[PDB]
Amino acid sequence: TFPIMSNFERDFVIQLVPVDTEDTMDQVAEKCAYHSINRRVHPQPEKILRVRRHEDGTLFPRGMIVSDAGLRPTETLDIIFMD
Amino acid sequence: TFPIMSNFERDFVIQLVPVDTEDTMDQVAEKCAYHSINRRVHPQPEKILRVRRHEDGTLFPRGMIVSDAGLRPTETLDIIFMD
Amino acid sequence: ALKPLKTWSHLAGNRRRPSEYEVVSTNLHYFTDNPERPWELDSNLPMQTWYKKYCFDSPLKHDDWNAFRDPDQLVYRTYNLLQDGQESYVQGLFDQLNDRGHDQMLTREWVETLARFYTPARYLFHALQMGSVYIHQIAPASTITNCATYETADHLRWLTHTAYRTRELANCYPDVGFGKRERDVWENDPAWQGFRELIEKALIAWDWGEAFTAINLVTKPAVEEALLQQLGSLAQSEGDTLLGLLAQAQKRDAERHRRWSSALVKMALEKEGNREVLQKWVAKWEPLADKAIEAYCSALPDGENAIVEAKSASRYVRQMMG
Amino acid sequence: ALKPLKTWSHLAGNRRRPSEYEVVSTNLHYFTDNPERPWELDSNLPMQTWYKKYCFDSPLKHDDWNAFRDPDQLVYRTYNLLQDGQESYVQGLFDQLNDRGHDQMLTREWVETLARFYTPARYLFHALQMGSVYIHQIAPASTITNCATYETADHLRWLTHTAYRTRELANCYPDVGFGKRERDVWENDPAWQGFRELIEKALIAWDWGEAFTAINLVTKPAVEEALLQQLGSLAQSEGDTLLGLLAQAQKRDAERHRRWSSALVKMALEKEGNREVLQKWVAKWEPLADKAIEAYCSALPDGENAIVEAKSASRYVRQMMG
Amino acid sequence: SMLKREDWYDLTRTTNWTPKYVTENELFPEEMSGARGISMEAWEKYDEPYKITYPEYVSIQREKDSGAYSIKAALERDGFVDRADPGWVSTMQLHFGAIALEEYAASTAEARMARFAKAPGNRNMATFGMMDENRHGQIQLYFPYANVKRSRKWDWAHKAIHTNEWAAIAARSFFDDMMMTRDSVAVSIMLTFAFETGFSNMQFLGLAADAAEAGDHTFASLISSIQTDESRHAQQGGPSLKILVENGKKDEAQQMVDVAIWRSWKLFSVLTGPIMDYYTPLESRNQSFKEFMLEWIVAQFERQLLDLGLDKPWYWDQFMQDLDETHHGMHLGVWYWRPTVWWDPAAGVSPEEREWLEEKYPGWNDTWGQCWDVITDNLVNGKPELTVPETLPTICNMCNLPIAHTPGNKWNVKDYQLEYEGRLYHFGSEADRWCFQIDPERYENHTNLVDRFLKGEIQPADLAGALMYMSLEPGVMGDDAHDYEWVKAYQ
Amino acid sequence: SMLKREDWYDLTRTTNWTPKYVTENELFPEEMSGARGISMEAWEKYDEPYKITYPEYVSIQREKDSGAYSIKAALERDGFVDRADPGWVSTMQLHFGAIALEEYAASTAEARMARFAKAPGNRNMATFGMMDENRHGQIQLYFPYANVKRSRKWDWAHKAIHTNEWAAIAARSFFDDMMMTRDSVAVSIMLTFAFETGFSNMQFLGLAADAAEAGDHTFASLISSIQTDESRHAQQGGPSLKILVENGKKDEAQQMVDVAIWRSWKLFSVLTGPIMDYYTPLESRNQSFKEFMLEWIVAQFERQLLDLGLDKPWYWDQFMQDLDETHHGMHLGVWYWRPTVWWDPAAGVSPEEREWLEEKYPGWNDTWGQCWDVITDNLVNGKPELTVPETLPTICNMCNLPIAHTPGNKWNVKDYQLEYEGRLYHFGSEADRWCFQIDPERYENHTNLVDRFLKGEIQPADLAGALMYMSLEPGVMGDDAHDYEWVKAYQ
Ligand SMILES: [Fe+3]
Ligand SMILES: [Fe+3]
Ligand SMILES: [Fe+3]
Ligand SMILES: [Fe+3]
Repeated sequence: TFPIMSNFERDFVIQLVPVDTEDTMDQVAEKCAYHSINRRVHPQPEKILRVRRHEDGTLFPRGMIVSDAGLRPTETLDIIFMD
Repeated sequence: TFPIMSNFERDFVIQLVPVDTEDTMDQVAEKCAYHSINRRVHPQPEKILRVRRHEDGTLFPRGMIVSDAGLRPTETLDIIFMD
Repeated sequence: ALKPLKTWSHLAGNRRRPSEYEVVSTNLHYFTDNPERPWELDSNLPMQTWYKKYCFDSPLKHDDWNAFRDPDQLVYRTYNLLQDGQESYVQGLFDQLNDRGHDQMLTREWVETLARFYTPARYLFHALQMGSVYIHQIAPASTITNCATYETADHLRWLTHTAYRTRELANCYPDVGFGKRERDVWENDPAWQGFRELIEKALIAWDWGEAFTAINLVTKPAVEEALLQQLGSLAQSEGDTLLGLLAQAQKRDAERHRRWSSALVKMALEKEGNREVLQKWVAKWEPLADKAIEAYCSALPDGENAIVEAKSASRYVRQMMG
Repeated sequence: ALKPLKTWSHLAGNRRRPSEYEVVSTNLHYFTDNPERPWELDSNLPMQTWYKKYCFDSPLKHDDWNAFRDPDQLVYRTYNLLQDGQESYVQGLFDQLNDRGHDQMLTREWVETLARFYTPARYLFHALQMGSVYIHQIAPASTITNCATYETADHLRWLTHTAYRTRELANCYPDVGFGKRERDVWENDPAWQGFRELIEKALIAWDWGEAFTAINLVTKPAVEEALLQQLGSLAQSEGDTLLGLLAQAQKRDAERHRRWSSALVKMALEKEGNREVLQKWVAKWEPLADKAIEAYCSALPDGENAIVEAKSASRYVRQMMG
Repeated sequence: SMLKREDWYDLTRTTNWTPKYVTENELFPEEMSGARGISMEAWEKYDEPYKITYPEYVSIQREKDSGAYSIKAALERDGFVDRADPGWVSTMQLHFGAIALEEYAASTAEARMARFAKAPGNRNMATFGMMDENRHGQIQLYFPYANVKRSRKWDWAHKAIHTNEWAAIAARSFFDDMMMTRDSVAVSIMLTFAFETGFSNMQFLGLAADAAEAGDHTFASLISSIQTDESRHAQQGGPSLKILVENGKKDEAQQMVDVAIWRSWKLFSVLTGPIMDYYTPLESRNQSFKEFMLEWIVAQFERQLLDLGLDKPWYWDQFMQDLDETHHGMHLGVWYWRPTVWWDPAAGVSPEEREWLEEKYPGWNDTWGQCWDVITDNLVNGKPELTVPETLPTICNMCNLPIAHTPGNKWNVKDYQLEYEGRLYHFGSEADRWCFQIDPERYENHTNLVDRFLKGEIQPADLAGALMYMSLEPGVMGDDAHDYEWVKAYQ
Repeated sequence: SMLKREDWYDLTRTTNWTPKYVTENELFPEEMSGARGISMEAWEKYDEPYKITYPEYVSIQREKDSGAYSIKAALERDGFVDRADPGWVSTMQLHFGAIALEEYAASTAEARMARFAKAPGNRNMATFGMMDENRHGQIQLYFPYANVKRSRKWDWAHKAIHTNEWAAIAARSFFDDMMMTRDSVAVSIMLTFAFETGFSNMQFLGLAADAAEAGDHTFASLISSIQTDESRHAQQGGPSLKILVENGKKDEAQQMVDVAIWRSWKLFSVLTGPIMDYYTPLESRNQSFKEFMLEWIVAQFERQLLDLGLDKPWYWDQFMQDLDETHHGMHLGVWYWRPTVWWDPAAGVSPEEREWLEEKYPGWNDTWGQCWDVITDNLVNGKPELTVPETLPTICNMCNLPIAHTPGNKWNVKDYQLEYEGRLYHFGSEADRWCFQIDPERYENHTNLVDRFLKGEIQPADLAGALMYMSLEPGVMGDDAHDYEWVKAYQ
């Protein structure tokens, strides 16, 4: 288990979202969407959720997992819509 | 010309009504009705307006005139409905 | 169709924008609308006659008395503010000087001077109360009446201090007779008969113009100079610092009365013959005033002087008016 | 679902139906919720330390200080009513005694006694103001703080009379140096160094328990007995009836301070060892107090006595508390 | 320290002395004192139940005004008057015009006792009484003054008593008879016992409530504030009746109370009656004018009189009876003669109100309800002119109010005429005429409005001339308060 | 006679002396005085523009309370609170809980200057300042006390600052930083110049107006009364900035003003912003929170700083920019996290309000409007649960408020993270982080709510536990003010 700050796209506030060190970026975005999609942000089917480190903008591969991303506990991540 | 106090039947207040010393009771009642009928009292066709002295109740004949009634200036008269 | 006005219609069109004083004290009396029948009843009732004669027929005349204005522009709301403060000062003195034992420090002589010269004043004072309250009900204008109102309250006030201080003194010297012996002193003591006559007589001068002069122009100045001024300074020098301060506190009220009494006279002089009317009245009562000051002050130590100062001080009150 | 309460929740369940005093003065301080981190910031800020040490670690202990209640149950609304009246009394004295020329009646000797013993008190008084205002900000309960609040206002008040009367005196005796020479007198006159040391030192006793004792239990009683009591009676006998009354007017405030200071001590004695804590502090400062009374009163005529009465009168203040 | 009021109070009223440089009668003229053969010693038994001293007064009253004036300032800009029910605005405009100067006039009435009463307690209480009415005169002028820019009608708060508008005359008729032309002892009975303790006291309580209910706090504060002063001076009459009964004159006392109560009731049935049952919104009435009178006014009079050792007036049963009729007539009269008053009369006869009226007064629709029916048709049928008058009503010579009573199925309108010294008088009731007869010299040559019209004293001698004679002009002449809104329900 | 204040005032503040039995530094500890190397003589140039003396004070303030307390009593029974707009009731409940004790706390802040300021003028003015906040603490407790029987939420007027409810923490965070943990000179700048003269002063004026407009005169009176006192003590900062600039420290001064203004603005954008643009009825808004800020707050800061010889803060343009975003976010945050506050947030996003918002803020519907769209559908479609949260927002470490900004088409939400000594910090803006960096020792080990949640300090470690940790329970936990009434317009 590992905490991160979710800054979902089109949403208005960054939120606390607990993820797992084993989760792939895809799964991290899954956990973040739960707190934004259908709450403050409309779903976008023909789109894909990617995870980038908020501070520098590094874009993580969909398949990469939390352990391998070198994240600081509580690190803020952008969850943006891509193709 | 001579003033009298009109206390019309079914009405709620006695009023000042100037009549003429030559007027017959019928005409006195005419002048009184003007200030009561169609104002606060409904007309009564199948009826006749008679004039009686309010103090003692003396009933004057329809044909008698003001001069002959021995009225005090300002004397109060009842204008009642009769047959 | 009459459109709304900027102020009351009787004040409409002066245009220094009326004051609260004016808004609430002007042109209020209505018995002066029909001098023939002042009250809404039979014109021969005794009250109709009394007014036809004592207000309307007064030789002291003016085309429009409602023009009068109290120089202090007093109103009920501001009278109580003014006096509530002054009472705080005074109740203060009473409370604290007492805590200090002030009354115990007075000599036996002075205590007796108080039973003789101070305390019986509850009568003379109440008499003034009565006097100023008669002026109130016979004056020809609500603004004159009002000055009389507050002045009557002031009198009841002086009467109240005296009543208060009399009980305080009685508790401290239970054998002197305080509170119990004043009526006899007021009624039999030579030093008092001067004032008692002046007031008993002045109290039946029903003409408003004369009542005003008899009471506010002659009697009061003399009572004020004899009982407040003279007795006060004496008290001060005799170690009675309370009566000295108290008397001074009341002199403030006396001065406000003089202030409006003057304004009235100033106004009355705007018209021929009034000064003469006012002087014949004063000429009539002045004699009874000197008699009061002589009977009272001569009995005080340093008599002849008190008599000379009170005499010219009270005269000075009228001299400065003309 | 929590249903509405009859009063504040912290007062809920006593059931003499709280009073306005209680409704507006109890359990208000919040820095006492986390003794580890009193303020919502880094726990190591100097202000955190200052409170952890001077309020929390004070040897004067009680399980729940919020229980404290001002015997006079003062509130801002009623403080101003009380004092507005008292100021009316006092501004009254000032105004009228002046009208009377009171200051002109004082002798040359007494005028000099005032420049020496009276007027420089603006410093000692302001110092107390500062002193009581420190207690306010370090005490462990809003109700204790409040007593300190009104007492600080009282001090500024005494300072204000003095400032006022200093200018009045200066206008009457422009050559004495009034208003211009007090700092030197406060700073160099032997009669003052006693008090100046006591206060300058007491002013750095930061522990709330000690500040309270140093200022309210030792210093004030001594300042009050030397400057209000002693100088007052002297003034009275020297013909300065104003300072005599003024000093008395202020003694009223001193008494209200003693009243709550006692209530606090009564409360503090509800627990073991505090009386001993309080006595070691008094034992420490009493010596500096006697030094102040000796330096001041000995310079007054009839010195040795003033020293003996002020000494036992101020002691009596604490003796009656235990 | 201070003394306990208990300790020195008496000395403040130990002020009587034996005059000698003038006689007692000279000092206390009977026509002004009314000592009635009772002695100073006897009158010195006078002990006011509610005691107060000067300091307590200036202090307490200072606070009373602070509150009232503070409230007024705070709600001033809110301009509530502009969105208040028109029946309410009317109510106020009526209140100030008929009361402000008469309040001020009471100051003199109190002065009468302050100088001429022989009971020293009465003299001081009257001095505070004097002060009280001064407040009432002023504050009740000051307050309406805030609306002079809104309608000339507000100017009548000052102007009214200075005119010959029929209502003002009825007012002066009452006040001059009760407090301005009576001896001291008399004033204390007829004014403070009968009128103030008897009517205005309880009334003001309700008026303050009514105001509150209308969302008019400035006025609610004003009234209930004034009201708290009523107590301190309304007492004065009681101790006076006591001394009179305990000495010879129980009859003299009774007689004044009798007159004072009737005359009060009459004024009350045109100034208060019509307002409760018709100007106040139906949804804001917790009781009928009759219920009010029965609960709050009548019961208390009986307890009062019983305790004083007096009897109920000879007209008492008629009085209770008349609680069902009189004000309805006074209201119909005033509304019908709409343009002759300075405020807008609220018809108050819509379907719902008419139900209420029928409930509070069984038989109302069959009697009073009928006149209104006729008035309504004419309005429905576009004949407004038949709803205003073309002649004057018959004014009673005692209360100077129109002579009216039950119309409809139980028509029972009477006139208690009286020929006296070659002149015929008209009275609105048995009691009104009796007030004249027990003391004719007091009212003999007074002339009511009809009298003046009939004497040529009003010129031109027509309605236009009468309006001008009463200082009424378009702008202040009254019309239907809700502007006939209540009509469109009948269509 | 009396002297002219002009004549003796100075003597009341001629109270400095050269200590000798203790050293100056001992008497005036730097950590408490902040004299900053500037001398007593230098500090004695301090001259308060608005002067007042003790007598004038007890007298004037006595009258102020008479009025306020009088008004409250008069309108008490009217129970206006029971029929007032729910958005208004909310507004008040918010006001008292976040201000009453902090008002009282300011009394101590003022005490800091009263004892430790070296400028004698400052010491006395602070003593009256001390008294003023005492009034504000008390009167602002006394007033809400009248409603404790109506809802437990009113109990928070006292309870709030004693809890760890997120809003209370943000409040203490601000007040403790600005006035409770600063040296005397500092307090006068950050508290009285920056905060009081800068924000609360003009604000209270509007709040008093708002109240008036809502028909709440008790509260309108209360506020504007309190407001009149602000002047007398808010001045204190000006003369202090002057002395600092005229001596070496212009930078030190500038820096405090910079911090004090930003931190004030942030607190202001969640406590005032949301209320004007969303709780106040649309028909009762004469300007947007932005318009208010621009006209009444910003302009004045520039004149102020310009006259003091200071500069506009480095963040000024960002600040003006943020007037278009920040409070919308704070409002959406608070509403969405509805149950975590003690009052009922007014959604305020109905068709008409949304038009207004779009007019006062071009682009609102495309950004902020979208989140609300989604919130509305779910409500229309019976999915309320998707409108409350299941997690905590990211709290800024400086202002202890959620980190939010523009959503929708112009999504621009950022987090100014900062790693400091092995711990990662989150800041809601450039300035908030800079406040931390120019003085890290001041905020370093403080922990915001998320920090405590993540540290296990909240147990159970779930939403229920967080609510309990913040003393919230059903009854005071907030929900939609108009009870979703605004929903049925979308159906
Ligand atoms: Fe009255
Ligand atoms: Fe009255
Ligand atoms: Fe404040
Ligand atoms: Fe403030």
